[PDB]
Amino acid sequence: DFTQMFYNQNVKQFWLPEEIALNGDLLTWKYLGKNEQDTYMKVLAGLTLLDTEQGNTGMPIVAEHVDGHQRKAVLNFMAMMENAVHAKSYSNIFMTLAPTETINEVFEWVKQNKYLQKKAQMIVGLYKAIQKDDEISLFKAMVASVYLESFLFYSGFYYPLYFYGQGKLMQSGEIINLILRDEAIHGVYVGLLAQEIYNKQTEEKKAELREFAIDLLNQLYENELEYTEDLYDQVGLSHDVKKFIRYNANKALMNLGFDPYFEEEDINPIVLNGLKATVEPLKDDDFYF
Amino acid sequence: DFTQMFYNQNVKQFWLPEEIALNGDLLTWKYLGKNEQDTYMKVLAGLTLLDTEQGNTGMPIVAEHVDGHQRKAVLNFMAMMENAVHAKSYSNIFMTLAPTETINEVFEWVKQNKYLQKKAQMIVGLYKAIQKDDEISLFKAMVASVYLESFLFYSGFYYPLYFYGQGKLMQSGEIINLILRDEAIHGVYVGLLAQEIYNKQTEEKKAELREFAIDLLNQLYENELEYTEDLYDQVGLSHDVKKFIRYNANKALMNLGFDPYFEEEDINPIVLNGLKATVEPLKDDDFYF
Amino acid sequence: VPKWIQLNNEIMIQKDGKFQFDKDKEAVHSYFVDYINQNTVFFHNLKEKLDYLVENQYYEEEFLSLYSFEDIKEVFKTAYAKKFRFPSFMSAFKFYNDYALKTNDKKKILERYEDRISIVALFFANGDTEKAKEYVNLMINQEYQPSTPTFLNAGRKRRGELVSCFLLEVNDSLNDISRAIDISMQLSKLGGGVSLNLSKLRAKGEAIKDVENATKGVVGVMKLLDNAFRYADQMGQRQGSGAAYLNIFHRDINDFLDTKKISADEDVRVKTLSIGVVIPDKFVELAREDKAAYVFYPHTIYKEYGQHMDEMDMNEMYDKFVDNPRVKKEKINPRKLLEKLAMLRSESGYPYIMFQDNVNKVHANNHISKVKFSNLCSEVLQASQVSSYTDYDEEDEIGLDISCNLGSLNILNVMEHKSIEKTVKLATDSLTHVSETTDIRNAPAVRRANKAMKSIGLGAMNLHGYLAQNGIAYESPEARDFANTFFMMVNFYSIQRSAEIAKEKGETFDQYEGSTYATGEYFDKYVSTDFSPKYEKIANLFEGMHIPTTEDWKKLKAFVAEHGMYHSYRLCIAPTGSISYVQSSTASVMPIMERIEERTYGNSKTYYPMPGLASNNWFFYKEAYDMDMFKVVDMIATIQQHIDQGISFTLFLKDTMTTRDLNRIDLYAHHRGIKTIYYARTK
Amino acid sequence: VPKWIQLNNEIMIQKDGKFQFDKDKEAVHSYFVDYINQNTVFFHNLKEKLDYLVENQYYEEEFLSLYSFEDIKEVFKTAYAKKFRFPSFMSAFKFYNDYALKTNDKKKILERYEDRISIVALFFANGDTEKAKEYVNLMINQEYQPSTPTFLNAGRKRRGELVSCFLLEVNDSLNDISRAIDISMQLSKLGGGVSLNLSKLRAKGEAIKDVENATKGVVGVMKLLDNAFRYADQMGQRQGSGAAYLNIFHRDINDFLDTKKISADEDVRVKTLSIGVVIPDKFVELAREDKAAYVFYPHTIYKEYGQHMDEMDMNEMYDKFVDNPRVKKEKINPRKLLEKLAMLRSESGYPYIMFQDNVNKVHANNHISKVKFSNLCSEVLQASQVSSYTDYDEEDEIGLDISCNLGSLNILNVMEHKSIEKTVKLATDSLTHVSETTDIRNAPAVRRANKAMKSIGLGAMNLHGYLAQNGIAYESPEARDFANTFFMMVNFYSIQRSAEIAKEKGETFDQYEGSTYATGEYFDKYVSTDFSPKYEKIANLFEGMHIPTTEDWKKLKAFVAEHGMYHSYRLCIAPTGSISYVQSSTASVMPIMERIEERTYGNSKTYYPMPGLASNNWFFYKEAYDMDMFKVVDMIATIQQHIDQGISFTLFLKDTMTTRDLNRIDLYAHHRGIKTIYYARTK
Ligand SMILES: Cc1cn([C@H]2C[C@H](O)[C@@H](COP(=O)(O)OP(=O)(O)OP(=O)(O)O)O2)c(=O)[nH]c1=O
Ligand SMILES: Nc1nc2c(ncn2[C@H]2C[C@H](O)[C@@H](COP(=O)(O)OP(=O)(O)O)O2)c(=O)[nH]1
Ligand SMILES: Nc1nc2c(ncn2[C@H]2C[C@H](O)[C@@H](COP(=O)(O)OP(=O)(O)O)O2)c(=O)[nH]1
Ligand SMILES: [Mg+2]
Ligand SMILES: [Mg+2]
Ligand SMILES: [Mn+2]
Ligand SMILES: [Mn+2]
Ligand SMILES: [Mn+2]
Ligand SMILES: [Mn+2]
Repeated sequence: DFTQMFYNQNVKQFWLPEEIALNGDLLTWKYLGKNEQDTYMKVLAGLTLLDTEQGNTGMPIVAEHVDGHQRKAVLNFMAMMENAVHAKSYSNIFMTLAPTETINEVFEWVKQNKYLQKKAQMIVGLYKAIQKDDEISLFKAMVASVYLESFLFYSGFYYPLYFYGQGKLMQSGEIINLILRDEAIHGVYVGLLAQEIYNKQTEEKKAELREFAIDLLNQLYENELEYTEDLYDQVGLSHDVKKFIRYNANKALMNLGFDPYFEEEDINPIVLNGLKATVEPLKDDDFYF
Repeated sequence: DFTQMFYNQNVKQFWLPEEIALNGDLLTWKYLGKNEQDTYMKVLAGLTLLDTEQGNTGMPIVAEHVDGHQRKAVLNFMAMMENAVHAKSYSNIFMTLAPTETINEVFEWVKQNKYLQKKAQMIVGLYKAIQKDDEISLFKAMVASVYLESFLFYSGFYYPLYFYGQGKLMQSGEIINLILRDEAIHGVYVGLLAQEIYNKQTEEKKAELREFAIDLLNQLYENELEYTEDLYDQVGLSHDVKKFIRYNANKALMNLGFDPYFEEEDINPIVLNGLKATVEPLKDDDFYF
Repeated sequence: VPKWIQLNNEIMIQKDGKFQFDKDKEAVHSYFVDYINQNTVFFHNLKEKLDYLVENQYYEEEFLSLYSFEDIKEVFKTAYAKKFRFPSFMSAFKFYNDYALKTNDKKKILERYEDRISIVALFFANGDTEKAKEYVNLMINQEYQPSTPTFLNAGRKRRGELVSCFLLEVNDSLNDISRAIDISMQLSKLGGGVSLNLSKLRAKGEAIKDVENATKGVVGVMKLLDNAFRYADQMGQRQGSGAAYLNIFHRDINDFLDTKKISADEDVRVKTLSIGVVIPDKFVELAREDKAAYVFYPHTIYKEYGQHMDEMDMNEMYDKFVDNPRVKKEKINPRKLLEKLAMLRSESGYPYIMFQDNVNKVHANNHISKVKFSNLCSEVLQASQVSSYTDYDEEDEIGLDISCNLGSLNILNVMEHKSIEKTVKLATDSLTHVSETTDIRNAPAVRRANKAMKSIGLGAMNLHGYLAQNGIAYESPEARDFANTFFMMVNFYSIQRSAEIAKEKGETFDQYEGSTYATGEYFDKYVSTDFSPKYEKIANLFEGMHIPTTEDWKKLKAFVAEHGMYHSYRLCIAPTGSISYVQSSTASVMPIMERIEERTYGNSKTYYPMPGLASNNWFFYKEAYDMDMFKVVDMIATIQQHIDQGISFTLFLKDTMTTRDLNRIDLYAHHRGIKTIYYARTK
Repeated sequence: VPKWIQLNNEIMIQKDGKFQFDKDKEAVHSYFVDYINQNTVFFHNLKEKLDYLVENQYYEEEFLSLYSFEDIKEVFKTAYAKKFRFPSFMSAFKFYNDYALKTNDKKKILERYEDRISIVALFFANGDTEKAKEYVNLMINQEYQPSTPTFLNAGRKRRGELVSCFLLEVNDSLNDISRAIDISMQLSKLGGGVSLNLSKLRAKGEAIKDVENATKGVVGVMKLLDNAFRYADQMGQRQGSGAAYLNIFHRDINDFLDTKKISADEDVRVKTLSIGVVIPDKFVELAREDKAAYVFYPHTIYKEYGQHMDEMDMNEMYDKFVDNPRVKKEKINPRKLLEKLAMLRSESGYPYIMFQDNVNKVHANNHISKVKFSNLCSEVLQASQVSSYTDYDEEDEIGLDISCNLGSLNILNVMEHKSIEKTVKLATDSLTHVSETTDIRNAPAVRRANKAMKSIGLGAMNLHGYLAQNGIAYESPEARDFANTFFMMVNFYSIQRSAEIAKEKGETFDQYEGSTYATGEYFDKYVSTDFSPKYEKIANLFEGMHIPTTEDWKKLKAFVAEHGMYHSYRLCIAPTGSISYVQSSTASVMPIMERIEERTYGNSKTYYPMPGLASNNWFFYKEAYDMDMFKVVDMIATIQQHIDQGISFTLFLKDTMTTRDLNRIDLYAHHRGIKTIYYARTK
């Protein structure tokens, strides 16, 4: 009942980072403190890693196991967006704002950062555990994918949105909003596929799947807290970002058909402001008048 | 040396089925004989069936085994074009020209056809034989992929190009020309990835891979001749189609860095009408000797 | 925002359900009293003004030296005595932006409308004070409008040529192709539009001195000409405009047409070169019978017969070419070629269509040559003889390359003044003077044909404006009746003026004695058929103005037979693009495209209602896209029968109509005697 | 797979750890016996063959009629008396695929090597039987090789011109630009490469007769010339090749260089137009001191001084240009321009570098003009005068456009025969004959300069082959010693033969009296310095051959003063691309690129070891890329001091070499007196 409308929405949302000129951010970037620039680079690098794996691994593997040519076409399109559009856009931002050495250093930093490695290990592990014709392993990977789309990106998205909302780094911010618009529909779509599998189960099996989903969310959440503190303490925003990730965790649960898990909190209003002619053959009678 | 350049060319060639209005083809379709309509339907179904294998298996399997983030992104983009763009385009052409019952029957016929099946299963067999961390099996699959993209499609493309060059079925011919333009670049790109593997091999292993490629080409070519007579004798075109197959076989070989196998031949004119080392500054004392 | 363009935008603000058309009068009044009078350089007396303009290289001293300053003062008084006022903001804006003389830094305004008209009149009269006053009266009444080159450059020192349409015949040689490129760049440098006939050039795959498949065809010459026109672009303000013409029976016709396809490659497509296709009646007959047509290799025909293919009659030699084994031919489908033409015109507006037998069955100078191609505006239809440009050490055989001076009668103002005869004769005199004072010293064939043929083009505009302001629909039979009578009278008085000029100067145009004027065959339909209006409504429009009868035409025929004709060609109806605003007239004899025309100049948006548009004649100003193209073809064919050259005939197509409808319009135009079809404009 | 192709492929099959070099003799023997003798048309007698060739439009009856048939028979006897054998398969293959006369359907072979040599000799002698026999002995011994145009076309009815290098000056006018395009197409039609000097053309954004900022610059002319060369593609046989030269102080130099970037826009990029940059010593001095330099608008300089910017000495005029407020200029960084040049040469091999002051400090005809640019191969360095092509009616002012006739001595065969003097003098006679018999009817300046200057180019080849076959490293000081002595002897005997021809004909070249030959300034370094070999090994190479001494040079100076000099220019070392295979020689004076040449012809791959390559001399055949480019510069500068024109100097670079390394090579070439740099070839 939904794939065709998602197909149409995904293809109509198609974009490339080159559509957005980035040289306009040069001055507001220059004006940020060293702490702010550091957090910003690292935040986008963490996002780049997530999209790299979502494009290389997550979306293609889910596409492989989901039945139906139209469902596969949507998932293939989403996969392309992840690595050919989203992951690449971050390099466009980096290449504009930062010198090569700072770019090299931040990519080295992703490799050695323990929270980013842990979250990649956990998510990709679940993708690679999918067994052919085994719907339960597929469900588990789809939960992981929804958590990546609708929860994990948001510790990263906070900062570009926070600046956009203050009228700073607005070209980079425009790119990020386009990425976010895509991930929102990706999270809903994968959520609907996960619910399909969940709804086939016995009540006993469903109870176990909810346990899996909640245990996984809590494990990812605890890691994300440490990641958030590590990045945001130097810019004074860790508590604010934490409220934002809890907000989005609830959206991820809802995408999976589950009740919200965290209590509602006031999000920084700045971040909320951050959001041919037809050919007809000649007849014989056409030559006489 | 080449992936970013191909990335650029691929994304700038992006298109959607909806861009070409198909209904005006009915004004020339109605004037074709039964044999012409039959051949066109059968050719179209042949292309559709082969392209589906490439979208569901060929491109995604190669993307899975190739190392490199940028290569995986380009390959993902190509897989997207197969599943999201090409497949919808073929379906659109069919739905415009034939009623539902006729489409189902043509696909039943072509699905049972000996020559279409022989080539489809030969290609799919090589994709299924790729082994993790074995570059030889990957190379063999890449050869199969290049043969599909740059050679096997062309016994089929001939007919729409033949009409397109005569002013008949111009809307569907425009679509086919866009598809063909994508398959050409797909073949060239996968060809470069195959040459990379080939160049890492010993001289004895190279000679062995050359023998594999020529042997495979021979098997496919002999089946193409039979496929061609089966479809085109009823419309009197087989002689010229055979010249077009050999010409495209030579292009496929050149994509794989191999010499042409067949002597140069002229092609039907109607179908033709259808078709930095390192910058270093001068630091003084270089002007004195 | 400027006050005048703010007032001009109040036209679209609908008050009481009607457009505020009177705002344009306020718009032009504000435009003048806030920009023009402020930016106008004013001198104490006209003597100081003329001395300032001559000394600072603005005017030419030679033409002003033929009059005593009292005579120049009298001419300027005659211009200013009319107290001409522009009726709309667009008229004055276009004049003071395109034709009014400005200082060397483009800062202030030196010429008013009266000053420009007086200078043009003194240039035309060539020393005659009374003739200068007559020209002043003619132009200040806006009965006659000299073309953009003449009106813009008459009497200016640093000026281009007064002729902007040139037609070149290219012979089948590398020397002739190089000379064609050189002459095209020279004429584009002068500001003129250049048309080239590429039919004599041998097709792709022909031999160049016994080595076969050596010739690149007409498309290589097309690329050469396209880059030559891109190079000679005159600062790029008006980039070099060229046209190429190919006979439909040329083998390269499909490649010639493929240069305009949207999917054309950069190594084939030409961008600055318009294309026209010359279609003999043989091709239309072959397509009508659905027979198999043949395109021919021109060099084989030239080798076999000693003449170029386009110099021969295809309706009598096509079968001989097909049956000749030594002639090389390629099989084509004529109906497929027609459909390709229609598709190309739908998608790009190209090619121009010339119906060769429609041009030549009424052509008066077939003894000199048949008309083989048209100009860039697709309305000049004159005999041409190809030149033979030889090696550097050898003498060149100079042929006849076409060029005519353009000028338009304002049908509304001519009919209001009841002055068809006087306007036609004075315009003929002015065009004759422009022809006599033109000397192109880098195009030998253009110069020779200008001296020999003495061809002029006297067009008309404001036909639709006059009809709509007189309660006549453009498609109505009464409109065609008026056009018939009006253009018969224009032809009569142009022939009379040409004969009088020949009698006075004692000379006719070269090879006049072989023309149909000399034999008297030209006057057959004029001495046999009466062209008086058939409707009482139209007959009252000509009340107070004598309409020549059959007896008058017999007397004129005797006069021409006894004195000859000075001009080989006299009448051609050009598009008249930008001078139509200045004259407050509809463009040419074609129907209007928009009732209120919206344009953006710089960062300012302004609207131009059609001249005389109101609520009492809103529906008589029917847009060209909403009317039947068959009735427009009927109107143009009615006018064409009195015009010796062609008419720039634009086809106005809706999006709904297919290529079959465009082909039907083309075939009906060919059936009705249409000589050329200019553009396929789609809305 | 052909038997000879298999045998040639067995060279790479290593037997006993060595290449089977002897298989190429088997390969050529099999090639002949199986293909050539089968496909060679044989006639009962030479008379029948000659009659068939003249009557079937293969030969020219004019030059053959100059001899009785007995003399022609004896000439053919002399050619076949040598029993010449091609040493390698590639020599015979290249001759019988490029130069041997074939039937009109290109199926059989009419001419053997001996027949071609006999016909060329009979054409050279122009009626002298003993002279024809001398030419036969010279060419069958392969001591002298006429250039590809001369060797291929001499004595052929359907032949191109015997000259293929032309140098045109383009004046700053539309007439001159159109004439340049015409002449370029006419010369490319003849099959010759055309070089155009664009330095006189005014830059982009210059005024055209009071209309400022109207000129498209040299890039519009570049596009015109590129399309002209693409159209004039030698009857679709070989792609039209042309070169454009611009002074580095021209304002459009950066636009000129941007036409060769890989990222160049399609409206800027030129495909078939090679580019060369002319660099005066002033630019190198400015870059050396890192002072910011100025590029000048040429038309401002012409208006201020009445002379073209490239007609003046930039060393004295640069400060005056900079300090002149009426001369327009923009600041540039000369070091950045040098780095851009090096980057462009690394990426695409362009531009050619011509060191203007290196050429003109030793130029013997500076009174006629300075050398402003070079040819398409960067070795022709002669004085030129720009032509003033006026309007069609006016008379043109014809200048001097460079075109010299090419010939190559085989250094190995000349050295082994001990015939430097005889080969040089006979080659001079043959080049003189080719110069006299050349008449070009569509390039008036080229024809005038050919008649007046009588300039020839006598090159040399097989330098590396001769050195490696004699156990001398190319970079060794002994190699430079041999080059010094050999080319001093070549210059001595070419000057002696030119003075002898002047004495015989009683005429010198035009404006000889102002040359350094007339004043004796040319002979200063020859009457002051001894150029005998400084090494015993090199002095042994010249045993049995009189090396000219200081007294001999004084006698030659007196002889030239008494009798004059017939040729303004005599020696230029062309690349000698395809004739090197036929002669079994290394190309020009350049070192070999590869020891064994791997090439694919048709569907079969071929192997060509360098001539004389073996196990003993394997490491003397050092590849050019493995060489030190500084030592190659030293060798070419040693040769350049005895060559009056330039030498085609290709830079052979490794992939590891940076932009700084290429710039260092260019600056050392400039320091060492190198006149031109041809190509930057990267491995
Ligand atoms: C020289 C040349 C000619 N052409 C074409 C254009 C001309 O229309 C046509 C005639 O060239 P010509 O200049 O007339 O060549 P030609 O006189 O030597 O050959 P012929 O005896 O046949 O007259 O050849 C090319 O297409 N490319 C070329 O390079
Ligand atoms: N004074 C003046 N007259 C101009 C100018 N441009 C055109 N004219 C026209 C207006 C008159 O019709 C005519 C004579 O003007 P004038 O020389 O002032 O004469 P007058 O008013 O003393 O008779 O010249 C102009 O710049 N100044
Ligand atoms: N017979 C013959 N001789 C040829 C041909 N092409 C070149 N030649 C050369 C070989 C000899 O050197 C020379 C004379 O040959 P000939 O006419 O057979 O002479 P002869 O030996 O009968 O006196 O011409 C050729 O085709 N036939
Ligand atoms: Mg000719
Ligand atoms: Mg000039
Ligand atoms: Mn993403
Ligand atoms: Mn996503
Ligand atoms: Mn596909
Ligand atoms: Mn594909």
